[PDB]
Amino acid sequence: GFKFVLEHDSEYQPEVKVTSYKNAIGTETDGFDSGPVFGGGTIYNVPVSLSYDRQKVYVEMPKSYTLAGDIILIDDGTLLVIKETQVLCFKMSDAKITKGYVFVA
Amino acid sequence: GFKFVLEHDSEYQPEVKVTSYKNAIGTETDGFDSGPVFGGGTIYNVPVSLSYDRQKVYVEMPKSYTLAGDIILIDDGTLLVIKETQVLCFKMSDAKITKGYVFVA
Amino acid sequence: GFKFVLEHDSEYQPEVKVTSYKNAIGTETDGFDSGPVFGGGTIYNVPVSLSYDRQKVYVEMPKSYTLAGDIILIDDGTLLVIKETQVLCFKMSDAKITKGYVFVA
Amino acid sequence: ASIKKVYRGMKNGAETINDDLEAINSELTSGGNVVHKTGDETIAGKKTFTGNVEVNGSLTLPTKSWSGELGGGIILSLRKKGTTVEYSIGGEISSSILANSNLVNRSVPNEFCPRNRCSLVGHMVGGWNAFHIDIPSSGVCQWFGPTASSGTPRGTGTYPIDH
Amino acid sequence: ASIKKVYRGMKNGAETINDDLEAINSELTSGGNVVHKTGDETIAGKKTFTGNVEVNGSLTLPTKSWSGELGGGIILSLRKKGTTVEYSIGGEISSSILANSNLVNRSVPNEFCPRNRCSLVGHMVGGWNAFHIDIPSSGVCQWFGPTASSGTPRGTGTYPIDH
Amino acid sequence: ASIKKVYRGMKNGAETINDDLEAINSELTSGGNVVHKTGDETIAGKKTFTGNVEVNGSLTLPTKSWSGELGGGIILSLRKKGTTVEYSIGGEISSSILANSNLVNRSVPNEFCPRNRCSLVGHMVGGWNAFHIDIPSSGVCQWFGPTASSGTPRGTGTYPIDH
Amino acid sequence: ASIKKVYRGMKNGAETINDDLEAINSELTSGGNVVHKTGDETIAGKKTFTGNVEVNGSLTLPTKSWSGELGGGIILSLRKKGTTVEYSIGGEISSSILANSNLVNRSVPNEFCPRNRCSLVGHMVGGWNAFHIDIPSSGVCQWFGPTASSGTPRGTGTYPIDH
Amino acid sequence: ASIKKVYRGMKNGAETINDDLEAINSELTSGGNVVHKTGDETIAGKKTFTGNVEVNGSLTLPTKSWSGELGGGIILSLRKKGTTVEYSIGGEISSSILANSNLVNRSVPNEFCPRNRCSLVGHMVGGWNAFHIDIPSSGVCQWFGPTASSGTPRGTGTYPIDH
Amino acid sequence: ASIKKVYRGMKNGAETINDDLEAINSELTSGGNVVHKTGDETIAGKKTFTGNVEVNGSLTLPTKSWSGELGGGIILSLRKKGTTVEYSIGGEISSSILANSNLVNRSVPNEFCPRNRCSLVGHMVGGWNAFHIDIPSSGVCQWFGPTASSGTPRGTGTYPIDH
Amino acid sequence: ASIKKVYRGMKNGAETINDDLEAINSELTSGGNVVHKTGDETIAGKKTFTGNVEVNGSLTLPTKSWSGELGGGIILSLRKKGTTVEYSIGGEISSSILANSNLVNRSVPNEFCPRNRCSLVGHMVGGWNAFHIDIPSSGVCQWFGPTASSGTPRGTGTYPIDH
Amino acid sequence: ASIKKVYRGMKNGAETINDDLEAINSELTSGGNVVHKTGDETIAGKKTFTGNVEVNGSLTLPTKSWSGELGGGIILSLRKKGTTVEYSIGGEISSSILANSNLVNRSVPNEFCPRNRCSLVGHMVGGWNAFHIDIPSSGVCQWFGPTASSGTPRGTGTYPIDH
Amino acid sequence: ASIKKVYRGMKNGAETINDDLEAINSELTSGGNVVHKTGDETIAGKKTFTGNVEVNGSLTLPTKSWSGELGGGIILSLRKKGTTVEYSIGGEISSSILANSNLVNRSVPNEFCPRNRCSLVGHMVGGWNAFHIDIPSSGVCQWFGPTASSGTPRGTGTYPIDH
Ligand SMILES: [Br-]
Ligand SMILES: [Br-]
Ligand SMILES: [Br-]
Ligand SMILES: [Br-]
Ligand SMILES: [Br-]
Ligand SMILES: [Br-]
Ligand SMILES: [Br-]
Ligand SMILES: [Br-]
Ligand SMILES: [Br-]
Ligand SMILES: [Br-]
Repeated sequence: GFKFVLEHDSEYQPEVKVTSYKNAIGTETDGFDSGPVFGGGTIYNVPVSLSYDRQKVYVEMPKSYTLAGDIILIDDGTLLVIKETQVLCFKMSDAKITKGYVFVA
Repeated sequence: GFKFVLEHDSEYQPEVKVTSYKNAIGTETDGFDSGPVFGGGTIYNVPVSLSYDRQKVYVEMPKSYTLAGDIILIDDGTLLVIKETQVLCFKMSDAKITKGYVFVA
Repeated sequence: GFKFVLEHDSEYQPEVKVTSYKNAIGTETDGFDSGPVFGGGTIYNVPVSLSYDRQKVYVEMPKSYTLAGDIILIDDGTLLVIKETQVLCFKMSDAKITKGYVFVA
Repeated sequence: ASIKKVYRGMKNGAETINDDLEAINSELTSGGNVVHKTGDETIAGKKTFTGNVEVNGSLTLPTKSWSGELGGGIILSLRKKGTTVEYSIGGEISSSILANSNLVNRSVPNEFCPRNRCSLVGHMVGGWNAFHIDIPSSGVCQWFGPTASSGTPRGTGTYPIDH
Repeated sequence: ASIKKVYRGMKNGAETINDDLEAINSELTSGGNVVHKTGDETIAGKKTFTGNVEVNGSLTLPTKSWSGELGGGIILSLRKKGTTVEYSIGGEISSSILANSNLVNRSVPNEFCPRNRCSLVGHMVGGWNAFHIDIPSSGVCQWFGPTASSGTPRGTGTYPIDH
Repeated sequence: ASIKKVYRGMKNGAETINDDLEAINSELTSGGNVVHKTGDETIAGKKTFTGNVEVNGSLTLPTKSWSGELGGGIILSLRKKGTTVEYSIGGEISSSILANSNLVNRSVPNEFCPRNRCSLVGHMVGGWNAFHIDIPSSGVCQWFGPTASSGTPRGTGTYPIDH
Repeated sequence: ASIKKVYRGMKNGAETINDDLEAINSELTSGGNVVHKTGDETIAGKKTFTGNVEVNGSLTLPTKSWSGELGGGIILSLRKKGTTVEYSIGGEISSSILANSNLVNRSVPNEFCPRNRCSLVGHMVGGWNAFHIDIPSSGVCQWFGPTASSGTPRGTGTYPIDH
Repeated sequence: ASIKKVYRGMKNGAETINDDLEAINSELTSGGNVVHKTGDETIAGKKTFTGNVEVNGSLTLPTKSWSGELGGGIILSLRKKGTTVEYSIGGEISSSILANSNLVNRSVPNEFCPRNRCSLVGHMVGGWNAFHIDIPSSGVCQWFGPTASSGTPRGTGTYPIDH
Repeated sequence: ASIKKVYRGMKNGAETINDDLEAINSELTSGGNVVHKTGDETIAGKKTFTGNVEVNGSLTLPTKSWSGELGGGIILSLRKKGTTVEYSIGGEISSSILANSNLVNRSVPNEFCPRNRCSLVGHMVGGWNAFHIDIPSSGVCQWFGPTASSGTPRGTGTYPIDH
Repeated sequence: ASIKKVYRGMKNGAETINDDLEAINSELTSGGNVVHKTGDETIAGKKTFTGNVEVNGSLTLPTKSWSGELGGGIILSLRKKGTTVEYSIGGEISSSILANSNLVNRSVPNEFCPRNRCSLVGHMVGGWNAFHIDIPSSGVCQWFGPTASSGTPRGTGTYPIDH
Repeated sequence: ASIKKVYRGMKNGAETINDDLEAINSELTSGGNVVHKTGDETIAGKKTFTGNVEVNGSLTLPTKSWSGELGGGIILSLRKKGTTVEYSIGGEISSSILANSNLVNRSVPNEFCPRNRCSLVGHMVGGWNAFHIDIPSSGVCQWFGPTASSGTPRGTGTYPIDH
Repeated sequence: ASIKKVYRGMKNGAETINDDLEAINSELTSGGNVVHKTGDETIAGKKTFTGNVEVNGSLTLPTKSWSGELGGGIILSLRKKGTTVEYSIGGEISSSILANSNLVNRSVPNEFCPRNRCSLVGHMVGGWNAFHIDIPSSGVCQWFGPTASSGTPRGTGTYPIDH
């Protein structure tokens, strides 16, 4: 989204880095290695504004980056939002994401 | 302030990270552990623009973050500005802050 | 420039930090140690917007930082753009720059 | 490891690659047809070591035991460990054993028989007397002491065999 | 090998597949928990070889030595190599050793003691005299020559042990 | 195994990944620098087994033989298997051998010489007579029976060597 | 000590912090796994003191006693305190004790046996006569005085043991 | 450690926690009622060590010395170290000491007296003569040599005491 | 323990207080400069115990051994255990040793030398003869028997040392 | 030293120049590949000193010892220090050693063998008798005294070696 | 070298860099704590050379001399050069020196005493007579020729020492 | 090292500083007038080592050899290694050599002559006969055996020289 929440296991304020890319492995329309650039297209560093509560990171991004699709939690410090060929990647250092969702006021 | 100066012991350009928070330990209005969130409220990562001279960091922040209260130097790589319950925290990486003050143009 | 291209040797997305400064070692108008500040003047951290392709970093900086000079490649992970007393410095961590040029659309 | 095919246009490509990499990686720690630096494992085929081999635990080879009265009361107990036979002479001379005679009560079984004639030196309890028993490749042992009709024969040692 | 997860929508899929393939492939030449056809390696667990094993270099087993005067001036030097004890009888009879008596200065330590009684055959220098010393499981060695008060006992051989 | 690089923007990505997984997987069954639980393989380097090793087939070590008439008609036949020398005393005393004399017709070669003296116990056919031959480090053997001018010396056993 | 977690947004913070500081502080005077400068405490593990240790009270070590008649009426009383055996020779020579003979009525038990032969010097009441009794590692004591058939043997001292 | 109370609504709350944390932390390095891995410390109470204790420096126990003429010119010098008395026989026989007589010039102090009778073996300079002096529980030493009127008595050793 | 400062306006107050309490609490179970009621620990400084100390395991002190022929064929074997030297007289008189003479082959090293002259009582095998050897602080041992040219000297005991 | 590049337009020029000067300067006092006038250092390569070298402390060279009975009871103890072998002749002639005969119990190992034949002069205790033992390059020592069957051989000296 | 700091905004930048460069470069030719390929230098610390060292000039070691008359007119002159003592026997037998007797006029000082007994072989002028003098570790030299009362003793050689 | 001047207002300042730093730094690894911890280097000047020096490889000193027949068929072979001369007496007495006579066929050259008279002890093959040859500072050797006309003189050792 614009404002996305990441729940985590740290008692601190882990750094979060957001990336945007198209056609990553298994997101291609016509299956594996069917896209124009194997492995994914241009990776864009998403500018973020970070805010912290106990075990919660509030990630603010420009509106153009809003993408609600499938919220996929990867067993390490990574959450993905996948909408067909498009991916919004959230990478957390020094902690593990336990839950992720668009900020509901 | 908007433009703040951190004097330091390094011969280099130490990274500075600024945070904004309310109700931290000992800043609560009605004494210790009297606030709504023990330990402090939401921690906001302050966007900064850094500039360097010999043993001097010029920290440019948005005007909303201007808070001149009491300048507290902690015997390590941290300087605080405290105005009642509100704190503006300066954390230096790889050097010690020796003096901190608002910039006079 | 405003949009600069750094080619590199990494198979990944290396972090790039940009700095601007005047009167560095050997950029002084009247030769070595002829300037007002010896090591160089104030070091300004240039804000960047980074996007990546295989072995290519696209560096987007404010237009005010545009500089066309001699593009100097340093043995390590560094590239400079020197025009007289003025230098724009590209520092890549965990990779080496192999080529540098202003982005042609 | 059993792996699945990876091809252009396939569905669940990432999951297939991951499962294939984990299947292969598992065999680098245990199982499969690979010999590991840990765990109990059975290994088949002629393994030729061209360098030095060190064993800190036990080294177990194929073992077989046999015991029998050769003749005249003399008992021979054998244990084959690889190409070596461990012997122990026992019993008590209970009848007349002629000098240079074949001990005809029991022969040494073929699996314990040497390629060449072996002379097993022994001693008689209570004095300075020695003897020897020859085990030829037939296993029909021969007594090479003098004509004897009493005494306690003893002796522990080894002799070589082959396979 | 240490490999990273491969999943749908990961940035750096091509690079993670490459780096996982490389980490796995490295363990096929050296390192990890796999036994290789080159280099010095440490291997744990019960390795059972069902075929023929050939060693062209050395084969080193666990070794321990002991030497002591059993009694009467008789010295026994032992070296344990696996399940075999190599012995060497030495010394000089310096006092009266009665026929069939126990040698009571020093007992053979437990780690060098056989399961069953072992008869070590020896010879006295300068004549045709033979004796034997029994090593029972207790380690209290017994002299099976006649009563003797002088001479040079000698004898090199082996006896079996177990573990 | 021989694998090709996988990278962002490559042509024939799926085919390369598949052929890399297959090349690696092949080495988990046979070939390469990996030791397998099947097939005849040659293994190099110091392999240290910290556990129990069992061999069900044959265990072949480096072997060397030597035979020679030490002196006086006495023949000594040796076989070195690793650090053990299997001996067999043979021949017939054909001349006068003085007590405690050196047997000077042939010396035991250096590769069969022990660290310390080894006393090889033997028996003379036909009676109760024993003797011993010492093998010193020099290999110049020494007879420790009394003066003898006839007889058939016999004895089979082992003595240790080192490397 | 058992302490409760302190965390941001905590339910009853000050109470928790205070009670955690008190639980920790209590263990700085008595209890817990800490050794204190007061009170009776049981301590486990290899404590190595690299400096000087002084003991003003008593130093109690495990002790074990044994007493027995070695032979010929000679009594040996022992007390093991650590690696030292305190001995006392007593009794009265009640039968003929031959010079250099073994005292065969009772052996010194293994736990009281030295690594090497210990010569316990004694004196015979009423004259200038001394003797010694050897305790070998087997515990079969030996009389090293001349042939004696009477007298009162005495002597108090120590000999070393090990573990 | 001396710590201040921490309560909700407190003034200088953080500074109090910090002082309290530091007071406690100081006692984990030196001082207080805790035994440390550094510095000279005095420790009270029954300290029971259930494991092995090693001392690399000195182990000082309660010591007391005494020396006196027992009688007849015989001097006994003692040093009590824990439960052991180190003795030294000295002097010169200056008068007639009857066989089996009590030495009545001075008694051994009660603090150096054994529970049971101790026989201290000695030698006379210049010949083969030995004697012994018994120290009974009373401290009135007894001479167990024959009647003597001259000579140099010597002997160093130990006897046990208790507390 | 290593703890972080707790102060007014600090960002992670509750987390720092928690981590500081846990770091301190950890040192109440293991590690740090504190002596615990469990585990192997090395302790430095003069530890004075004013009460009763009990050791249920072993008490190991600094040990050093020496053995040398003092002269005339007399061997003295020493083992220093703290402030006590355990001695054993051995050898055989191989030359004329004059009465009251210094034993000039080898001196007892300084670390094994007593403060005052010690008299080590011994006995000669096969008769009633006793002697003594004095160890002066110089280590030049002196024979206090009569002139002797043969015999087997023996004797086990202790003498005191200091540091 | 590890120094960073200094170049036109560099950020941190003054600071890189300073840190480079300090890194180089540090190696002028300790560390690096430079030999200093202080501290313990390890130096490799052929160092040829064309002037005079003085050593005020110790000069330690590669050392190796060996001792063995050559034959007849004659013991030769060797210590190789650089290109010199320090020898000490010991033992006692225990059997007939013929004039000009080889000593066939043990040869001098190759590492202690001279290039050319060395004649080691010795003396026999108790009279005016001298002998010499030759060490040829083979290490089979030769006795150059007359036929001897008793006596105490002695002699300390040196002979040269090379490498 | 002593160098000045180079820093951002510094006054006399180029002069400081140049002067620093020169101060450092001077130490690469002479002075400082660096060892050079020219000039007389004093070097401290344990210098370990792992390669070949060649010295074309002189190699001076710590030297110390002593000369004295051992007894009976025999003079021993010694010079210690490192771990070797160069000796020269001189004098004239001026009194009766008994066979195997101690030379009691002067002992060899401790710094010249060997670890073990050294046998210094010498010759008497005018005939075929040899002797030896033993230097034990005590320095009390012993004469091992026969009883002698006249003659000129000579002999030059070396014996080893250690530190 | 060869460095360029750095000065205010110069062109190519950064490249000059860089080249100067690199030239200096190169001399801290190899070349220049500095002694390194690697490589073959030639060093001049009086190097005084005040600490301990250790050499693991060879220590080569200036060597010179000479051999010649002194007279009467007596050959002296010498090798000077620093301040020590290694000698070997050889040859065969082929003419009458008078007692105390000068050996006039060849003189020891000046470079091999000692500061003081050296007595080289030798032995005559086949018996107990010893002699000595003196090397005075002139090199005109002297025979100090009796008048001799036959025999094989032998003896290896060393004598000192100086510079
Ligand atoms: Br794309
Ligand atoms: Br709040
Ligand atoms: Br400027
Ligand atoms: Br017989
Ligand atoms: Br031997
Ligand atoms: Br036969
Ligand atoms: Br023993
Ligand atoms: Br007596
Ligand atoms: Br002596
Ligand atoms: Br010695």
